[PDB]
Amino acid sequence: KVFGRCELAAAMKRHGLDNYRGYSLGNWVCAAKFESNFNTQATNRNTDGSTDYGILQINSRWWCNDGRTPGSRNLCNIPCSALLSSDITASVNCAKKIVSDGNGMNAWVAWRNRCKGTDVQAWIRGCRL
Repeated sequence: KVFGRCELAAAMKRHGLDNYRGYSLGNWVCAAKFESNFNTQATNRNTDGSTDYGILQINSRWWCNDGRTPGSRNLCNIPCSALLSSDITASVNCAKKIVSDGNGMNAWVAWRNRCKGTDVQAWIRGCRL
């Protein structure tokens, strides 16, 4: 599923991401935009054999089990296929663990390179939240 901007914003707000760990809703929407272009089915194969899954492009080397990444971990206790669901619950809950792992949202490269420091507030512009 490909989310609309405000549609995703509302869903993330519903799942408690607004101001979670000090990051406003705008940061999360911006992150999703540049990580996956709002596509829940997005996947990116990395050079080390791991894969990034879903709306927030969460990596299989540490966060989920895809059964095809040798020597990896599964800290979110979920199959990576759950991160490809149209229901963003799994991605959100795992993301909350990731952002609490000591590096804030810097864990998301796309967010760091295109969202951090900008007026992220513009990402929920015109939304009914």
